[PDB]
Amino acid sequence: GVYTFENEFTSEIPPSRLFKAFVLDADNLIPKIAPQAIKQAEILEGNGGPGTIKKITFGEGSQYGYVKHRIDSIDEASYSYSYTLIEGDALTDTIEKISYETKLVACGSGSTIKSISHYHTKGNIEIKEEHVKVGKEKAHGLFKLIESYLKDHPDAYN
Repeated sequence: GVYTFENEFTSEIPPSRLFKAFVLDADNLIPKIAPQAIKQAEILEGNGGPGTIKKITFGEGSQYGYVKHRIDSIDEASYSYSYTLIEGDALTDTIEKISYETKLVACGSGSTIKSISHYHTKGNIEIKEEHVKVGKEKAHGLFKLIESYLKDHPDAYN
């Protein structure tokens, strides 16, 4: 009952930088470089692995106030990250849940990151493109900030 789409992007940054930069410090990396994209975010429980719950806070005087992001599992061995949006303007009012999984792999130019998008709709309801486009475009925008950061600051969490 979900639309899964596989996407990927190449980078000149080893999988090890992006890796720590998108799961360990991402919540210290995203706001640093991406003040325009995301306002801020901090973990409530865990460090960014399975059993971890993340809470993101958007602009005060904005449409979005608060949202709960739940993490599913990280395999540092593979540098994989899977999480799921439980509630918030993330699921509007007609959505059940939205899951996103991304794995970083080293490529001949650096590392090609594969980002999976899954929009789990309910009943006959359906997730629009413009909906996942704005949410994903932002999410991608953050990884965009961080990407630049490691190539300029690969010293993250190391």
